[PDB]
Amino acid sequence: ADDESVEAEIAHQIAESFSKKYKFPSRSSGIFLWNFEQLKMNLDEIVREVKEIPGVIKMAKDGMKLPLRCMLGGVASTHSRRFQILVNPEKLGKVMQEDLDKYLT
Repeated sequence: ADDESVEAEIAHQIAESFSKKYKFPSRSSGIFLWNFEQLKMNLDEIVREVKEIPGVIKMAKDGMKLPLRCMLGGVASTHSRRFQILVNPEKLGKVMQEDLDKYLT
């Protein structure tokens, strides 16, 4: 029950912000906007992917608000060549790590 309990909590939070534009560091400079919707991946695939991200399962377990921008950044940088070309991968690694450190303290 708990595993479906955790997945439902993840899926709920992503569904709720599915179109919310988050900021990511541009390959040029500055930022660009991106949302889960632009992945063109179904919600179940996304939820499965973000479980692989450190801390996401634990935070979901505690009913915490999840670091959706970081999670979007992880799935997108793996699966979307569009996002891969738009993004500065070095800076994205730092932003994701900064997001996780903040949410996990």
